[PDB]
Amino acid sequence: SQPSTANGGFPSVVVTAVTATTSISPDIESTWKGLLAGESGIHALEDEFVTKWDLAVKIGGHLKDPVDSHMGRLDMRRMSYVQRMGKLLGGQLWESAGSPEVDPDRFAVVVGTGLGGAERIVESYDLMNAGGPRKVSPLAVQMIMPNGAAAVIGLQLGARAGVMTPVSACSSGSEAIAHAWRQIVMGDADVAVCGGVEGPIEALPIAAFSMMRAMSTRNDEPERASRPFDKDRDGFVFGEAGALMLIETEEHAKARGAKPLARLLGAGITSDAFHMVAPAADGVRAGRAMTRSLELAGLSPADIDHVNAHGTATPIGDAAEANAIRVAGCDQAAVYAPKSALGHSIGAVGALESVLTVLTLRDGVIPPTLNYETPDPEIDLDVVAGEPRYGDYRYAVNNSFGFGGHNVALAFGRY
Amino acid sequence: SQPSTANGGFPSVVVTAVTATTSISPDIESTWKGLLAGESGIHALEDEFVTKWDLAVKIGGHLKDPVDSHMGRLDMRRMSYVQRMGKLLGGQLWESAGSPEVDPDRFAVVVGTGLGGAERIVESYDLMNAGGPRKVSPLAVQMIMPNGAAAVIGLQLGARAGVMTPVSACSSGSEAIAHAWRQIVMGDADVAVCGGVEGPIEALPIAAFSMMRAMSTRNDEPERASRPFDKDRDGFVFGEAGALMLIETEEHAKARGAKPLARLLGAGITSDAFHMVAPAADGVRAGRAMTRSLELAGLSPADIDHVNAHGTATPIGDAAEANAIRVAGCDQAAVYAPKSALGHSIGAVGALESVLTVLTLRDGVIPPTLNYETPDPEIDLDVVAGEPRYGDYRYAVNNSFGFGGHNVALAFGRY
Ligand SMILES: O=S(=O)(CCCC(F)(F)F)Nc1ccc2cnccc2c1
Ligand SMILES: O=S(=O)(CCCC(F)(F)F)Nc1ccc2cnccc2c1
Ligand code: NA
Ligand code: NA
Repeated sequence: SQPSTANGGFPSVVVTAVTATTSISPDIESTWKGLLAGESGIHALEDEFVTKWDLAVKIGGHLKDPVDSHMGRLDMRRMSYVQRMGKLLGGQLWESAGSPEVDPDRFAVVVGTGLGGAERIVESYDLMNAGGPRKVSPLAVQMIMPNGAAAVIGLQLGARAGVMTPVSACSSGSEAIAHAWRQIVMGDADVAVCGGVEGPIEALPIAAFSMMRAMSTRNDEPERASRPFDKDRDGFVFGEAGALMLIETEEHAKARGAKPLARLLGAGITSDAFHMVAPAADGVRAGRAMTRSLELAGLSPADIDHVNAHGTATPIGDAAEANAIRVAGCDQAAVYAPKSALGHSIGAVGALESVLTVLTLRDGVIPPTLNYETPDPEIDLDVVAGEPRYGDYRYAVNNSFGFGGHNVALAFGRY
Repeated sequence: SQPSTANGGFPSVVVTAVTATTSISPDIESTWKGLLAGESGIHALEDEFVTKWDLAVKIGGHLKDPVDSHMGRLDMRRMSYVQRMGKLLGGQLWESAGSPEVDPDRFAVVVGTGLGGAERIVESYDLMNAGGPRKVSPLAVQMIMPNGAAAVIGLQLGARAGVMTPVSACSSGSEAIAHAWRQIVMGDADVAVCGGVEGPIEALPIAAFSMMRAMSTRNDEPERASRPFDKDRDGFVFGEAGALMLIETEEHAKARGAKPLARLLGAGITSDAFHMVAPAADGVRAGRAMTRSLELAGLSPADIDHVNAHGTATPIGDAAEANAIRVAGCDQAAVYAPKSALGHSIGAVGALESVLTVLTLRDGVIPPTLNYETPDPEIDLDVVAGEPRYGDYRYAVNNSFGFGGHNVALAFGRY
C-alpha cells in the first residue's frame, strides 16, 4: 500500500501562481496568447558577435524584454545574469501571488540553472590577468556559485525551509519543480517558489553547442528552423527564457484564498547510463521517468490526456522521445512541442514548459506545434499543429531530458 | 503519526563502503589513522602561481596523490578535472564494495560539486578569442556542465534510477548524501553512490575567496593556520578533497553480504535567508537543519553523542555554528572540526566530513581538532582537542553550512 496523491499518501499540492519571461513576451499570459495565435519568438540574430565570428548559427530568440533593462547600477554590480533574471522573476511571481505573508520557516526555493554565473568567472579571470589578485571583486564568489540564483530568490522572499539548485542541463528546470514537490510532500515546507533561469544567447554558447552539431543551421528562415517531430528537422534553436511557479499544499492555498491554476500530482527522475549527451534510442528509462510520475500521482497511462514533449528538434532526440512516450503507454495523448515556437532555454526550459502544461490544463487548450508540415514516417504521435486544440485535458505529463542522460517527468492535473 | 526511521516509516539505509582522496592520503583508512595520530595535510604551497601573483595566502593542502597521475592522454583531453576525480573515486568505491552486481534500474548517483568544469570555460573562452568558434571542443558542454561529474560516475557504474547534482557551495557534498537518502526512502532506488568532488587549489580560487577576507593568512606555520573554534582563528585553509560513499537499504545490504560501516538515519535541509556569504548570527535555521535531521531519524537531541561541525575557522562562521548547536540542543556532544587537519574542500567537504562521521561511529573514536589552544567564550562547546577522544558514540550529526545560507544536517547511527 505505497503512498500516492490519489490515495492521500502525499498531501495535495497545487500551483497558485506562475511567471515567465520569454522570446515572445515578458508576460506569461501574453506569451500564452501569442503561442495560441501561432506566433514564434525565433528571429535572425542582429547581435554584432554573429557577424564578428561568422558563426554557423545566426538565429535564436532573445527575450522580448531584456532582463537588464529593469536593473539599476547597484544590481548590475552585485549579481550575475541568472541572479538578475531570478530577482526579476522572483518579484513578479510574489506580486502575481498577492504578495502573501507566509511562514518563512515553511517556505522553500528550488531553482535550477544550466551553468551559473559563468560570465563572472571570465570577467574575474580577465581582471586578474590585467591587474592582479586584488582586481577580483570580493563579490566574485557569491555571483559565480551556481546556487546564486536560488540564494538571491530565497533571500529576496525570505525562504528559510531550504534553498536548492539541482543541475542536470536541459532537465534542471523540471528537476527543480520535482524537488520542490518532494520538499512539500515529505513535510519540510508547505509553500515553494520553484523553476529555472538561464543565461542569454552569446558567441561562446553558440560556438560550444554548434560544435556538438545539435543545433539547426536553417538560417534562411528563422521562424521555421525549430521542427520537432518533422522529417526535415536539423537540431534545436536557442530561445532565451526564465520561469518560476508558486506551489503550496491545497490546505495552505485555501487558508489564504489563493485560487489554484492546477495540481502537481507526482514527479519522476531516472537516468540512461548510455551517453553523456545523446539519449538512449529505446526511450525505456525516459518512459519509466513518466511511469514513475504516474505511480506517485496514482494515475494510470490511460488517464494522460496530454504530453508536453521535450521536442528538442534533434533527429535522434525526437526518435528517442517517441519511443519513451510509447514505453510509458501515453502515445494516445495529444502532444505539444513548445520548443517549436519558444526554442530551447536549457536550464529554464523544463520550468517554462511546466508553466505551459499548467495553463494547458487551466484553459483546456494546447497551442499548435509550429513547423510540423511533413510528419516523420518513423514517429506516430498525435502532435497538435495548425490551430489550438480545445480539449478536456484532466491530466498531463511534462517531459525534460538533460545532457548526461537525465530524465525528469512531472505529473500535472486540472483543478 | 509521522514516518521516522526509528518507527519503521522509512526503510533502514546503511553505509556499506566509503572512499576519499585527501591531502593526508589517497587511501581513506590511511587518512583516518593520520587524523587520530594528529597529522595535518596543510603544507606551504610550492606552486609557481603563489610567487607570480604574490598571493596573501601561501598555505594549502594539495592531494597527497594527484588525480591526473592516474589519467591517460585521452581522459585529460576528454574530461574536466572534477569528472576525472569522479571517475577515479567511482572505480575505487566500486572495488572497495566488492564490485557488486546491482539492478541498474534501482541504482542512483547523487554527487554534488561547488563550481563544475570551470577551467574548460576559460580555456574555451581563450581558444575562441585566439582562433574563432571552430577552436572550441565538441566536448566543451559535457566537460563544463556541473552535472558532468555525476553523469560520468553514473555512466561508469550504470546508475539508471536517477543521476542528480545539488549545488549549495560548501554544503554540496552533504546535500548530495541527503538527496540520495531521499531517493531511497521515497522508493526510487535501493542503492546509491553519493558524495562530492571539487577542483584543485589555484590562483583565481585563492584571489576570489581571499578578497572576501574568508581565508587564513598564517603562512609562517602552515600546519597551525586552520583553527576552528579557537580564539586566534583568522579564516579557512584550502584542503583539496573528493569523497564518495555507497549507501543502500539494510535489506539490499544483507542480501549481497555487504558489511555496514554505519546507518544513515535522517537528513535536514534549511536556509538562513539572511545574507549571501554571512551565516545568520543566531544559528536558529542552521540548528533547525540539525533538528529536522533528528525528527526524520526519530531521535531526540539528548540521544546525540557526537557532532562533526562545519568548523571553517572563520570568526563569524564558528560563532554562528556554536549558536546553531545550542538551538539544536546538541551542545552536550563531543565536537570535531576536521578542517583543522584536512582544510576546506568546498563541494567535497560535506561528503568527506560525512565519511569521517561514519568512521567515528564505526571505531568509537573522535580525532583531535588540531590547533585548538585558546577556548573562545563565544564558543561554549566540548571541542575534542589534544588526544583522540574514545567512547560509545551511538548517534552523530554531520553539519555543513554553504555560502548563500544553505544548511545541511545528516543524522548518522552506529551499526
Ligand atoms: O547554456 S548557456 O550557455 C546559454 C543558453 C542560451 C539560451 F538557451 F538562450 F538560454 N547558459 C549561459 C549561462 C550563463 C551565461 C552568462 N553570460 C552569457 C551567457 C551565458 C549562458
Ligand atoms: O572552489 S574552487 O574554486 C577551489 C577548490 C577548493 C579546494 F578544493 F578546496 F581546494 N573550485 C574549483 C573547481 C574547478 C577547478 C578547475 N581548475 C582549477 C581550479 C578549480 C577550482
Ligand atoms: Na516538455
Ligand atoms: Na562537518
